[PDB]
Amino acid sequence: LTCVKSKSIFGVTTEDCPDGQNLCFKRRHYIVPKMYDSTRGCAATCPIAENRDVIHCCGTDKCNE
Repeated sequence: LTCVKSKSIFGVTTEDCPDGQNLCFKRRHYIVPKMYDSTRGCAATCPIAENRDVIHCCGTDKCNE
């Protein structure tokens, strides 16, 4: 599995996930309403949506882009 690790106006980083990490995630952490910072990566289990988080997990290559 490959997951996007960074995606910006400057470039994109893709990671081949290590053994045991067969999910990609994209986490949107909201600072104020309708404004948020996005983090992405591989994961073994879908990360917990903590305070102010919306988290999407998926299982195909670069599905979190």
